[PDB]
Amino acid sequence: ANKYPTEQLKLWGKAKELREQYYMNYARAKEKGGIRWSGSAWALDAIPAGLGEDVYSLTGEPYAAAVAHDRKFAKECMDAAEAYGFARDLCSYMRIYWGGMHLNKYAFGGEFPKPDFVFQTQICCSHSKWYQHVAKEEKIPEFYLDVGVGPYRDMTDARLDYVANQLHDGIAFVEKASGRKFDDELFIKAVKNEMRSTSRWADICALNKVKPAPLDEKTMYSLYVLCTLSKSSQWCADFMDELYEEVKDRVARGIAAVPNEAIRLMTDTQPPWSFLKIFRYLETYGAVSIGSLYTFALEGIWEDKPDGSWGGRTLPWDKGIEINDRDTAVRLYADWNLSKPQWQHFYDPTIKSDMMLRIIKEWQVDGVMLHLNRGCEGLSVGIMENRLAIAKSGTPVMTFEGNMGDEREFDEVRTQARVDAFMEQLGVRRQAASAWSH
Amino acid sequence: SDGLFDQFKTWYEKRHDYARDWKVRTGGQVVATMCTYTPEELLIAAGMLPVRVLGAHEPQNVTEPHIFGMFCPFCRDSLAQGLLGRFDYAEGVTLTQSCIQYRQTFGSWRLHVPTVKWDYYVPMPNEVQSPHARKAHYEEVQAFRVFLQTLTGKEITDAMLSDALAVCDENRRLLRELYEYRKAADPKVTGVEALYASLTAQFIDKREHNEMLKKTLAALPNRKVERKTGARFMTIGSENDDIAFMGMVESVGATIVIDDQCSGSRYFWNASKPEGDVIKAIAERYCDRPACPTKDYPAHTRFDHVLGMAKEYNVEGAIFLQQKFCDPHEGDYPDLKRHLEENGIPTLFLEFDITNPIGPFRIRIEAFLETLSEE
Ligand SMILES: CC(C)(COP(=O)(O)OP(=O)(O)OC[C@H]1O[C@@H](n2cnc3c(N)ncnc32)[C@H](O)[C@@H]1OP(=O)(O)O)[C@@H](O)C(=O)NCCC(=O)NCCSC(=O)c1ccccc1
Ligand code: SF4
Repeated sequence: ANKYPTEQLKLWGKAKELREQYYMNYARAKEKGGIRWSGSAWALDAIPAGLGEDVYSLTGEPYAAAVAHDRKFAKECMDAAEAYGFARDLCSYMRIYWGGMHLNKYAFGGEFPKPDFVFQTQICCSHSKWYQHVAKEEKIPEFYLDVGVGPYRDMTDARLDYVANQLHDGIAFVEKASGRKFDDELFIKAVKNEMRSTSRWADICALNKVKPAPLDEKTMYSLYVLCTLSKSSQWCADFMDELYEEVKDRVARGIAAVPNEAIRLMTDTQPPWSFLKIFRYLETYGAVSIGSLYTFALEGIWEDKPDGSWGGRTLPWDKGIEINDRDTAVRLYADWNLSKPQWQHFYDPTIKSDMMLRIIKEWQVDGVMLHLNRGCEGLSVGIMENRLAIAKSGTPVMTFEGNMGDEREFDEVRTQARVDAFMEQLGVRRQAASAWSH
Repeated sequence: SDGLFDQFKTWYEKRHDYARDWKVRTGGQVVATMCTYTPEELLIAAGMLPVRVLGAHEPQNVTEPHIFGMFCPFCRDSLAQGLLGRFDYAEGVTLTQSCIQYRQTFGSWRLHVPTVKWDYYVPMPNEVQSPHARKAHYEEVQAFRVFLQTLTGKEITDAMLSDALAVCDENRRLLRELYEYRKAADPKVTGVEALYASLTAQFIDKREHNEMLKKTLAALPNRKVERKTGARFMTIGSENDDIAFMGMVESVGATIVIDDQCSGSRYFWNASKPEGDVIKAIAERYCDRPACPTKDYPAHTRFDHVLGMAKEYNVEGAIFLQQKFCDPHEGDYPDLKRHLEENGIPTLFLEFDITNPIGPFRIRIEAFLETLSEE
């Protein structure tokens, strides 16, 4: 079947080890007097990093996704949250997280480790409600950064002021909650590391534009996750640099993630974590998923490049912009995060429609498989308008219903049959095109 | 019987006839508004009629291509009204940011309703508890004023804004005065009558609506009450605009004496503070208003507001009406329920689709009333 050379990733084991160490560090944070905090993967984690090198987060959505990979434990956690009285149609990550806190069990062993404080970003409505319940049940201080200032391309000075001024409140909050003095040098280092890691993850994804794709999306789920754990850490920034070197070498050598690659797919949001085997099934057709706006930009930070293409955002110091003081760092850090592609559709779904159409073009995509994800209001808003814009463009597109965290709303059998039908459709379209353009 | 509230009922039933005729009488534009946070003072100052989009509570099959069915019935029912052409007389559409689901109604409407000539999204801060939110919203309200001045080509002066705020504040004060009558043992205003008044405030010219509120208040001191009060209920939820459902509740042996919902109290509760910078007065009125759950963090200030209303209006039982899939109110529900019950107010939970057979709800209400009879 295999037209292309293929090779397994050399840095795979390190990617798995860094993730395991992150989770073990959170649990062991108190052995040497460290700080623990919890919040979204979208929290501005450089702020707590100004309190020391022994400040360990637990990001809520990646943790809940880890639980969702264990169907039995995920079921138990959701049953506990339901017994408390929460509606079953709330965010499945949030329900899993709540249930595991009530059960007092950590997915990586032991009791559920109590955070010292909540440090959260609010853009999805459930961002507040998730940690309001946690902070009451753990009796801990809580801080929320309201980033709801509308699309980055419409940004005003006052909108940026609102986010920057809240971040200064956040500094005061984490000092009070932890009892430590915030250090400008550690903070600036963390801002710079977050800029590095998020831009570099984008650089790696942009390498997937070539045929054959050096990475498949299932492999990428174990790589994009590191920025969702601690994007402002030195370890994450340095690993993104190492990974970029490996993927560059794969491109240089013509290496394919999928040796029989013939069809390039794009997905969208939050895949069903206990059903990633669907991607291996697609590989039997010679289909590889090259990524998604979700994989590329849940944390990756992007810009338009000199040729009009999409690439990692330029680091300020490569642009003559110095970061030498707290106030400059805070404003640039706010601006960096407000450019996040995966925040724009909370205001205007056509921004995401255009972003998806651009990915289809630049990554040379043959077909799109859209998850209508009942488990996540925040990433699903606007999904049907995105589908319509893709349908109008002429690129084949199918949908399937599911839930990234709650298997009870995902039908494996029906979804696999729809995906099979889609593979047939792509073959038919190829035959018709060949016949017309003989 | 006496028909005192008949004008509000006519305005509700014939809301679209009203707007078309308003355009004939004034020559002004009509703006479809979404979410009660819309700074209507600016629209009124620009010579426009704000009309809140609401659903029709009928079966509809037009929204499936635009909004996925995991989202609430209200956001879909609302969008359907635009797609069906029922707001074809509205040149503008505007939403002020709160719940993310409702943002889809706005986005799909501006893209697909072909009679839309202009649109505007106001990113009002969600964290009204932040010390920086009022400055941010001051600037958002000023920016919308500048947009509207540009759109109409007519300067919107501070005097024009102050007059519009005065009309809105008068409406807010008159609706609060109407609600005060609900505290009596035999309320001269039923929950359905209050609902007709507070909902029509959101799509009738406020000067005309104020005149009708003042006529209503002139009549109340001597209004003969014939019905029995029954149990004193409070209704809680997001929108709660199904008047027909509320009429059933008040037909089984109860009166809805107070509410926590955007068809009612959460829309109008507070007037602006006296203040010489009219943009600050307008922006802060909305930041200081009882908060949508989405805007209620880090503290659940809503819980104190709901319990306070329940005690001040002598509530005996609280009914949560929840739209299917409503994340902001679902997130608050278990602890708000506990807060009311721990303070002596039994509660009932009812969940709603776009349409629902009324019978099963009536049985649940009748059973709740029996529980109030006990302990
Ligand atoms: C740990 C899982 C879940 C599973 O990992 P898996 O890889 O499936 O399983 P295993 O670990 O057991 O390993 C077995 C596999 O290793 C493969 N293999 C072996 N050697 C190599 C090699 N050298 N190279 C390449 N591959 C190699 C081998 O083929 C085998 O695969 P197969 O059996 O053939 O198919 C991983 O996907 C993950 O971390 N996902 C991220 C979850 C998460 O936290 N996401 C963030 C959510 S945040 C969010 O949503 C959000 C945030 C904010 C706002 C809103 C939303
Ligand atoms: S619904 Fe989605 S975006 Fe919102 S809290 Fe859950 S995971 Fe985050």
